[PDB]
Amino acid sequence: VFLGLFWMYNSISVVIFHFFWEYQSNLASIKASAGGSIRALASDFELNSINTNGWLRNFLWSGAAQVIQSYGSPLAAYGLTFLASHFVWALSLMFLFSGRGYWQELIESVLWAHHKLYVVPHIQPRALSITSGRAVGLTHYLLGGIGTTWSFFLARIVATA
Amino acid sequence: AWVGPKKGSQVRILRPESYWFQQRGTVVNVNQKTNIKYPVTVKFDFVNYANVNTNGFALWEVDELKEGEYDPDL
Ligand code: CLA
Ligand code: CLA
Ligand code: CLA
Ligand code: CLA
Ligand SMILES: CC1=C(C/C=C(\C)CCC[C@H](C)CCC[C@H](C)CCCC(C)C)C(=O)c2ccccc2C1=O
Repeated sequence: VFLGLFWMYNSISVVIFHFFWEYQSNLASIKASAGGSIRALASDFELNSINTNGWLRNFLWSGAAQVIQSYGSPLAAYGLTFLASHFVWALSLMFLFSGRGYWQELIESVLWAHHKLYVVPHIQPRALSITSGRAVGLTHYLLGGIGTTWSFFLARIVATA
Repeated sequence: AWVGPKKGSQVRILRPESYWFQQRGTVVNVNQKTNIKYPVTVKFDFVNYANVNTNGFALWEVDELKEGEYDPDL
């Protein structure tokens, strides 16, 4: 289930990316004017969502202007949540890539430092268990990715619509 | 005659690899048989990573401490 949650995140992220790019493409196309009736392709999605580079340029990098240029505007909160989501997502990487034993030994050294000063907590400091570490990493990964998409989508669709 | 730490007396662990090394524990019982290599059974307030706080130690791996010659604050 832990791995299936990552793959659900991937699946739903691609699904919402497809929907958002199609929605923006349709909004731009219906903004032809009235006279413009040959949309050819145009349809930025239909013309560019065929490459990974097409996505990376015309959807992510293109629409990120709204969320990264939101400082000093009411969408500055979306910008800050964008940054915080990236931070939480890299912290997830921290939890997912690492293992319990190392952190246990680090906590052993820190606890020696505590005992040296007569601090000695009795609820013995133990690092997160293997499953607990995986769960924390997955929670942070989902939070960071979903929050990044949340901030990006909301800033892009509120500033431009 | 009795050999080893007295029952219920605090001892300091001299086993370098023990989870309670140089810490303090209470002696539960000492096996009065010469063939037992680790007779001194010591109980600790702290549990190790295996969630067990009782272990047997050799006679030379425990230092019996007097009633007031150790540090009560660990
Ligand atoms: C000390 C370790 C450390 C730190 C601090 C950072 C810092 C950062 N990494 Mg990072 N990283 C590190 C080690 C570290 N790296 C290592 C070893 C690796 C492995 C190679 C990585 C791999 C990595 C990746 C892969 C990514 C990052 C990213 C980031 C950035 C996250 C965006 C940001 O600033 O959000 C913080 C900014 C804010 C504005 C948040 C503040 C406002 C929020 C809403 C509030 C949070 C405050 C908090 C709640 C305290 C308030 C308390 C109150 C509630 C009481 C940031 C520059 C991301 C990035 O920059 O993408 C381009 C990213 O994707 N890192
Ligand atoms: C930007 C920084 C940031 C953010 C946003 C989070 C966010 C989170 N961390 Mg976290 N963490 C961070 C940095 C951060 N962490 C750092 C630096 C470390 C150390 C490396 C950790 C270590 C860590 C561990 C070890 C664990 C978390 C967990 C969690 C989750 C807690 C779930 C919850 O609310 O339970 C409560 C659930 C509710 C439904 C309560 C309702 C929601 C509340 C009301 C939201 C508002 C919170 C609060 C009111 C904000 C104000 C607090 C105070 C100032 C009043 C949450 C997703 C835990 C969980 O991971 O995932 C399994 C967990 O075990 N974190
Ligand atoms: C096994 C579990 C399971 C099942 C049964 C479904 C079922 C469904 N999901 Mg779904 N989903 C699941 C798990 C599952 N999901 C999980 C875990 C996730 C998270 C990633 C999702 C995420 C998800 C999303 C995001 C969406 C769906 C959608 C759908 C619907 C797709 C309808 C469709 O495209 O028709 C196509 C299929 C047919 C028309 C059936 C016929 C196809 C061919 C012709 C059959 C060939 C038969 C052949 C003769 C015999 C073959 C035998 C051979 C195998 C030996 C359908 C109800 C979509 C939906 O409901 O949209 C409205 C949608 O948007 N799912
Ligand atoms: C240091 C570099 C760095 C790093 C590490 C990150 C890290 C992240 N960014 Mg990010 N970003 C950066 C720089 C960086 N950013 C810069 C400089 C910009 C421009 C301002 C952006 C703009 C940006 C946007 C606009 C978005 C992110 C998102 C994300 C998150 C993706 C998490 C994940 O697993 O996605 C999993 C990876 C994917 C789902 C792939 C999507 C990307 C490709 C191009 C889509 C291709 C679709 C196509 C149909 C092929 C599908 C294949 C399928 C099998 C996956 C993560 C927090 C996204 C997010 O929230 O999560 C997705 C998001 O919406 N970032
Ligand atoms: C860091 C790490 C630990 C150490 C984590 C510990 C010891 C959890 C304790 C962290 C404390 C509780 C953080 C408290 C919350 C932070 C202060 C941030 C939230 C509040 C701020 C936003 C203000 C593990 O135990 C572990 C286990 C398995 C795989 C990977 C890892 C892993 O990566």
